[PDB]
Amino acid sequence: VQLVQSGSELKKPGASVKVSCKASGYTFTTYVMNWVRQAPGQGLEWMGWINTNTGNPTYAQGFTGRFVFSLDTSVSTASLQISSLKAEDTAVYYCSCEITTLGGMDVW
Amino acid sequence: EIVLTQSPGTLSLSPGERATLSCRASQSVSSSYLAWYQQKPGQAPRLLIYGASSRATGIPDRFSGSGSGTDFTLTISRLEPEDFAVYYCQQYGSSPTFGQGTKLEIK
Amino acid sequence: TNLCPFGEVFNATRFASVYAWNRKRISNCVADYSVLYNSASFSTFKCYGVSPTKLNDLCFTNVYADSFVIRGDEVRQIAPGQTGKIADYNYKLPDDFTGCVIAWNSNNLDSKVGGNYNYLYRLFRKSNLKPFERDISTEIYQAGSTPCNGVEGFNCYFPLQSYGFQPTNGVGYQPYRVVVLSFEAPATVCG
Amino acid sequence: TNLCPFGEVFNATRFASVYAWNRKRISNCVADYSVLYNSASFSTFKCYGVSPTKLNDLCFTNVYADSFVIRGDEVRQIAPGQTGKIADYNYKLPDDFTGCVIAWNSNNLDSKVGGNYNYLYRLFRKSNLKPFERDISTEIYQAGSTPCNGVEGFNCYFPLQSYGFQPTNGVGYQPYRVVVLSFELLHAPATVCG
Ligand SMILES: *[C@@H]1O[C@H](CO)[C@@H](O)[C@H](O)[C@H]1NC(C)=O
Ligand SMILES: *[C@@H]1O[C@H](CO)[C@@H](O)[C@H](O)[C@H]1NC(C)=O
Repeated sequence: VQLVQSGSELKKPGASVKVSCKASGYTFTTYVMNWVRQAPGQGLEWMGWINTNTGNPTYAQGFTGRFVFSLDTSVSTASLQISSLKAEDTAVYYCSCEITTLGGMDVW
Repeated sequence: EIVLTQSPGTLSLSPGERATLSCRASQSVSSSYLAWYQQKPGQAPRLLIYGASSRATGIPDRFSGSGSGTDFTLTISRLEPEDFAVYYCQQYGSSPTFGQGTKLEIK
Repeated sequence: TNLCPFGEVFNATRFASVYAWNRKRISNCVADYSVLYNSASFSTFKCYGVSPTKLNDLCFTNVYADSFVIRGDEVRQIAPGQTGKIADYNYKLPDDFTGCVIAWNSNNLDSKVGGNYNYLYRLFRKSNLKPFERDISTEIYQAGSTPCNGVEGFNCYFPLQSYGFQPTNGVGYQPYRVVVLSFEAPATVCG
Repeated sequence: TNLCPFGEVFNATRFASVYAWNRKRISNCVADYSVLYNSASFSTFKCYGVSPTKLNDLCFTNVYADSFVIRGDEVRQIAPGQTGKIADYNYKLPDDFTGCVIAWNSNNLDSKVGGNYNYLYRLFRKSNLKPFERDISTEIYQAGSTPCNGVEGFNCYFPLQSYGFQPTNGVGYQPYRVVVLSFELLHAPATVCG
């Protein structure tokens, strides 16, 4: 099992950005992919998750209206798109797996 | 238990023609445990299809499986001389059970 | 004198595969068992070593709530002294088991039309599991003398398969949500 | 619309030996199963293939109330797919059993101070019992190549032994009254409901 994300992104405010999250080793539509945000000097902050079978995304409060989880099952690739970038959205963004509610957040 | 009913008991066709062997299960059954085997006169059986539609390695394209639920069919697209043998089907719950066998001979 | 969070285990929206089974620890709370028992929505509710209607008047130092999803034909294996792929290679109860097992049909919640391959079971292992053992190992299983080194092929298979749960499956082949309550110093779980 | 005689089985003054178990045949009556399980008088009330609370809302063609006496240690064996001397040589439940097993301690009723040897089990038999087989044959068990001809001695023993129930026995060595309710099916018409 492996997760490899895309490269760093510099953008102006109001721009947009799309991060990718390739996987390898297992069956991509078997498990859930969720996203976590770590701003400078803050803790981890859970953003949400997308069902890899049905496509149904779930956004925790605060990441609604400008963030889009998406998938491309042709390349086992998760993506994170942010519209209308603000200065405060500056952070590290992690994609991560969920074996189960138990094995939740095992691979990063 | 699971009980398997092959039809017909004896299927007669000439070389070239297409063979449709039937296997019938006494109750609803998972397509993930159903295999087909070939037995030439005096030889140990050969695994042909496993799961429900997957060719075991070494088995040519002319063989092809199908089915779900309670009816499943082995299909030999174009018969060849070495395909005239008896064919059995397997299902499996707590333990394996087989079918009665279909003899395939020259018409 | 807080209540026990059973509703968080049973009524949980999603469960875990049987090979990576869940274990919730219950302590410092009160529990009404016959309310779960009078619920009459379960297909199996069988205890061992004690009675379901006498449960309310008892205490234990700790109670463990184990939950997973198996297949209708395999519920019979979640019992002491049982054999099979689930009993041997996924979840085993000790012969001196003194708890309860609970299950109900969950075809409505856990089966997708194309196929819900989210739930998995262990199929290939070299020896049975100890009582209450948990094996999450995904090492390639070696059936031949030649070793595998994380490469599938002949004599080298993935030790895990997926349940194929479709709504049109046979009842025995449908998914059943299972919960196990183990019973076990001063006591903190009473009624 | 008559009520079932479950009281006649459960509340019966004297029970049977386990090798010679009873089959009261229940037919043509209404059964309130929920009256039985909320009794909370049983140390074992473990069904299989059906839910105790959902039982009231059901019907069957024939209900078979099997009842016998064993020790508490052996109560575990009154289950599908068990081994042991009771499960193998006295009373065997099928691996497709679909009924209930009910048990309660009977040391007050079924134990005498000097020792009550009325109850018995089968200790020697050449092969396991078929499901729901009753074996009442008292034939001298042959252990050697030399036949017995109804004369005890070496390699020739009485097939039956006696439970030794004393009020001072260990709780597992104490008597437990068992009632086994076996449920059939439809196709044929039903006679027992709730
Ligand atoms: C699950 O939810 C239903 C509906 O609210 C409720 O009736 C039931 O008691 C709940 N189960 C548990 C174990 O709390
Ligand atoms: C046995 O007798 C007691 C005392 O009358 C009664 O409460 C109980 O219900 C009876 N049991 C059955 C199975 O009828």
